[PDB]
Amino acid sequence: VDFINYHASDVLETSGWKSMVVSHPHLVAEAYRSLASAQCPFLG
Amino acid sequence: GPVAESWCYTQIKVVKFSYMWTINNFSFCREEMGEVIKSSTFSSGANDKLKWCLRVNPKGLDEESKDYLSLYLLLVSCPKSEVRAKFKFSILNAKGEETKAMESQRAYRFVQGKDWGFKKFIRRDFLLDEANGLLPDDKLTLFCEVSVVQDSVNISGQNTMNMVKVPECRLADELGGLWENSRFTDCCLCVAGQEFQAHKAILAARSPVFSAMFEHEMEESKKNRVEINDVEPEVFKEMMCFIYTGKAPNLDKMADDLLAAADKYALERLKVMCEDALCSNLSVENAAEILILADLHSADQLKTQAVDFINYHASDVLETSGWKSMVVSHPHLVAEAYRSLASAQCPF
Amino acid sequence: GPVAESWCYTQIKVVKFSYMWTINNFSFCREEMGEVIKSSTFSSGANDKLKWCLRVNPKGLDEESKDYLSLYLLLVSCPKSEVRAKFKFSILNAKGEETKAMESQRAYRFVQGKDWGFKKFIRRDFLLDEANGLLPDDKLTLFCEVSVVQDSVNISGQNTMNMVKVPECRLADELGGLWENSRFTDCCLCVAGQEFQAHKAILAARSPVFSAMFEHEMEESKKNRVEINDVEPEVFKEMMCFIYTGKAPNLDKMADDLLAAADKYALERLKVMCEDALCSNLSVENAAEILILADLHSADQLKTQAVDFINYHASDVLETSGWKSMVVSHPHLVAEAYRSLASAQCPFL
Repeated sequence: VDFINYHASDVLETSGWKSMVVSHPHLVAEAYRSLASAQCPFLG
Repeated sequence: GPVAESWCYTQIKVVKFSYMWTINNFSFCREEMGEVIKSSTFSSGANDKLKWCLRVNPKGLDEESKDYLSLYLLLVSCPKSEVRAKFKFSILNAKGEETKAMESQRAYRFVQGKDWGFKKFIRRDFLLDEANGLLPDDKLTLFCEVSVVQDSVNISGQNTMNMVKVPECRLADELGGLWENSRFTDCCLCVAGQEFQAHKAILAARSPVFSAMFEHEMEESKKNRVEINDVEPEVFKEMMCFIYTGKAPNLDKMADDLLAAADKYALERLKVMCEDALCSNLSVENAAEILILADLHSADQLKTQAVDFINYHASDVLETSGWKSMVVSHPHLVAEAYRSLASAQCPF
Repeated sequence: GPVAESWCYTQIKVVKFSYMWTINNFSFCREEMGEVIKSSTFSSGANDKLKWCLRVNPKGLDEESKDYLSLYLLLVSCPKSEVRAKFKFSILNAKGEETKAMESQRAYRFVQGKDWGFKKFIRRDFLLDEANGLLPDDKLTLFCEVSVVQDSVNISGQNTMNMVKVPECRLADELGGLWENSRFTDCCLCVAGQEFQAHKAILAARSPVFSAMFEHEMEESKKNRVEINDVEPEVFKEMMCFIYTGKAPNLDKMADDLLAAADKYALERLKVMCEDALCSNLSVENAAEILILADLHSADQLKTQAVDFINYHASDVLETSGWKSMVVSHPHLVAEAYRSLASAQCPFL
């Protein structure tokens, strides 16, 4: 999840990311949780 | 105050640019005397043609400003020949207020590649000491506000030529009367058993979905009666009180389902003005139920504004239980939120 | 915290290196001034090419560092031509904590094989004094912090700012389109044989005449073939378009008899607007027939303006043949024309 967070620009372009989006919702939910709750505030 | 027969309002237009600027790790200024670091080119939405930029000397520009942080405002590109402006500089502190702000009294002449500002803007040692708290986390934030003047226009308002005057438009008032007095309607609907009375042509005048249903399969056999059994009459009356009058008085009290009916009946202007109410009622504890409606009923600007709110307040939206319900109900919204957050946090 | 239109965020990214280096049994350094001990090159996860190394002099470089153990940081490999950094040095005491920190505040510019450091890093007697604890188990463990900066980038995040705009109230032109479309027409207007078409309730809303003769029980007889005999159809089209649309595009070419039609059908806004149109048409000769039309169609606001006009320009009005026709045909209007001239605006004699 940390690697996906640090390569968030490049993971989304892969077809495996699309597959785990259409298959596994809560993995994307925890990815968002570690992207937002483990960061922020980032100015505006 | 006497009323004169002739008047003339002279208006010189003024626009405003409001600006944030934020730099990290100011201790790593990386250079001595002589260095400049610029800022990105910025402009407002209107007219989106006047391009400005900033520049700062971390040590100073001259020997009289060795202990002075130097600040300037610069004009990079403009389509017009010459633009003047009055500007104001400020520094945000750690607490979020303004300190050591100063402005310039003269509307200075700007042209392509000309700078103006205060070389002696603030004392470098005054910024360096931590007692005033003007260096939060080794970061500097600047508040820049500039107002741009524009050419003069004269409306030349002539009065008392004609005592007569026309009463603008009462047609909305009579069309409102067509609903209350009901003025011999043609087709009577049926909303959950309740009977509402409506005319036939003026519904199809504005509703694309009613125009198709009224003429096909309905007018030939069942022209008087048709049943709507999906929207409650307490908001359906308010919805039908827009097609006639051109407006909706009671919007905010039941805007939660007025937008639900709006995309159901494809009323474009009603959809936008109810999107306005549901955009104005944005908060952290209902962003999930705003986004679920903006996705189920094909909202676009509301969906964009809601996800932009959630990305900025994502610290406590995740604390809400409605967010947890949205996660298990609609994964695609979570994926869209992740995509928008990745687009926002592209450099990291 | 006020709200601004445009954010801009110019960050500089710092990468930190972490490194400790221990030498066992350092007391047998075996050489006077002149000998150096370079450790192995090291790098962190920053492109895996920034290779740094540490050079130490146990005795020193020269005579000024005779009582000093020198310490120097050296760069051996870098992809970019020029890399600057700020660095930090320290030693460990007997218990392991940091001791004897000195700093170089400048971000010195490093090149392939260029050195910087503290020649007088630490007193040799101070280090070799065992009471200070700076040589635990005759071991010399160091610590180093390399802070490298690289080029800044800009984000410039314009926040969002607009309110979702509502469209204009198109209730005028959207029902004006219904005039030309004639969808679900209820009645066909007849004038001079030519056939217009309209509805019933929308016409009864605007005019008192239609809101009498649509409810005095002639729905099944008169709505189907309603007959109008007075108004000419080119006038009738525009006054009907004023009933639906609420606007009159070409009033100025036909402003005369539209006032008569407006008074015929009690369309008050049309009557006032036709008075407005004929107000700015008062030439020096035609005011007589304007006043006649105003009297026959109860246009009082235009009547007062026409009387003021004939009072002010009456030195030339009475020469024209229109005034003579007025005198012959209408005896009673000259009463009001003389009345406003008599009890206003020239009794100073």
